[PDB]
Amino acid sequence: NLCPFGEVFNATRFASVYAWNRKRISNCVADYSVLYNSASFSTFKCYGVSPTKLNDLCFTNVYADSFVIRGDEVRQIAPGQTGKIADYNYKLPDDFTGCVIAWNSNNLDSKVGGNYNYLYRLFRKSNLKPFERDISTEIYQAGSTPCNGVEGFNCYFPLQSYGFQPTNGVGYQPYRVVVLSFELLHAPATVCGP
Amino acid sequence: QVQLVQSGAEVKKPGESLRISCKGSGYSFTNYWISWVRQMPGKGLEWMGRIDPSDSYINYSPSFQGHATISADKSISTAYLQWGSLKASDTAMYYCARGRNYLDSRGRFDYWGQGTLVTVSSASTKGPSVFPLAPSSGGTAALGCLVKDYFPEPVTVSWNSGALTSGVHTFPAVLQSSGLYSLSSVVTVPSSSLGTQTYICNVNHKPSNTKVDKKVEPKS
Amino acid sequence: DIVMTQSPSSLSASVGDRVTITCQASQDISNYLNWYQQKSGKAPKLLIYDASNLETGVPSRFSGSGSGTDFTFTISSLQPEDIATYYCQQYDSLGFTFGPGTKVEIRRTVAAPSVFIFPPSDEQLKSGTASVVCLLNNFYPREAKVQWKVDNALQSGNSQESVTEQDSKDSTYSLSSTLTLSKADYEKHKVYACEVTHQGLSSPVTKSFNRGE
Repeated sequence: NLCPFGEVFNATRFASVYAWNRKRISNCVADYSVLYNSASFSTFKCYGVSPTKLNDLCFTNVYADSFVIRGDEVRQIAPGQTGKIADYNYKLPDDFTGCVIAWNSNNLDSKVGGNYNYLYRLFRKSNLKPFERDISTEIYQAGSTPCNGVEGFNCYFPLQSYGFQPTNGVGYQPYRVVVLSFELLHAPATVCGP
Repeated sequence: QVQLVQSGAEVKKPGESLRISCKGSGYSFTNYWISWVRQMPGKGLEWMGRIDPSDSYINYSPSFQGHATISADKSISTAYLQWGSLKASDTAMYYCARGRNYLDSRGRFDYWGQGTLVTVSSASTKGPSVFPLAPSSGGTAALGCLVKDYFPEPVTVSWNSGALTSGVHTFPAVLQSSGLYSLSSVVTVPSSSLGTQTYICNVNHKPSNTKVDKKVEPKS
Repeated sequence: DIVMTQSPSSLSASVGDRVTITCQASQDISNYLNWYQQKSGKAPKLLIYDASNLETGVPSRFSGSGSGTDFTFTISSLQPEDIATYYCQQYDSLGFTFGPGTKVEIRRTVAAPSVFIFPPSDEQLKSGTASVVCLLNNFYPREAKVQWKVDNALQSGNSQESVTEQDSKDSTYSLSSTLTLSKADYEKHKVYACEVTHQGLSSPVTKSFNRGE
């Protein structure tokens, strides 16, 4: 049984980063060569393992997280990063073990009028913990004036839309991101290579 | 203008350590992968590896196991290639190159450093002695400079401080049986100018800090 | 584990000829292939990226085509400054693999060398050794024979040659031959001569001097 990476990587729709998607990979064999043999990825970084040594390993509790962000935010999807995405949307632990894969998705995620369907969290009282997911939509008190759960001056709805237009600069174009989480333990492993 | 500037030629004994450098300018150093490329004496180009200066993420070529290590210093827009213990087989030319922007998946080297020549040898550094190659005394006369008994490569030779380039031929060095290099540089000039004009070869051998300006004259 | 090949390993063509060289990959690499030019004494230079895209500022006589496992690079009208080694280069999301290179040389009309001979300098003689130098200037093709005859005695094993890279403007070569002799050996003879044969010389050419002006 081949692991269903195609349905993660080639899913027609991707989640907004604030509501990032996660799928468990279990009881299957994985050929990662199909990933690194292509030149479709603008980011392909592995932590705690080398990408060309992935097929030689067995893993426990494999996870594949996926979402869309802006091109110039992809560096935040790494251990030890900060910024709007790493702080408020999707946070990797300093001790992350896995791979971060990204590619430009302007052709699929941009639109002549502007695609505003992809959202990110703009405001938050504190930084996310690693792998924490926050889908709340309470009004954010950005200033001295109380909000009482009402939108108004200095009282903001916390999610904002990316504006993806096809003629944006590359750094402002949408990128699809897949984060593969691994654990390499002295324990049984249901995910192995060829 | 995008520029990559590498450190100078190096000669080391086997077992010594060495770090060579590559400083980027004219662009955002932390947004592009830097690659190192080796060219063995007479051989082609070999890709060694590449580093992302923003996080020092490194992809190594499968060939290079763990001999040479790539690194980068964000604060001074500089990338490095280093050896803890050099071997004879590290004798080569090394190029750094700017590759793709982190946003770009299309790899290509659009700008290159000038190359750093590394010599690993136990033989001693020796500056050259420079001897004139004096004209006959046709219409055209040849004169030159013999740059003899030096180690290691390279030497540079110019004429009249670089002002004289037309007709200049600087030959590739030949390794003599003594293990020392020798090189000639010649220039053809009008015979009518030998009496009155000044022809000087500027020889520079940086490994020995030897610089020589030799006036070449017709023999009395 | 991608093996890149190129053919031919070297070639010769005349100015204005159309030149086509090939590159093969051991597996399908789509159009993820680049082409570089490396002149003697220079860093390589990117010419074509992604199989067919002309780099900015690169002359339009260069082009590339192909995809999958076979690629071509074409100079539509070979120019004197085009002498170099041309490399293909595969890439993927992790790194690169260069092809082995194709060396391009230029064919031109035969040109005989102009020959010059230089006695050793007094400065070098004082140091105990004598270098006699013979210069063959601006000839084509590269094959040339130099024979040292001292008092009409053919020399052997006491000389070394060096040849320039082909000139980027007139496509000729130059060659220096150095006869090394101890000072005592140099004084044993009187007539130092360098005899040159070359395809452009119907008869051998000799340049000589007499030890002591």
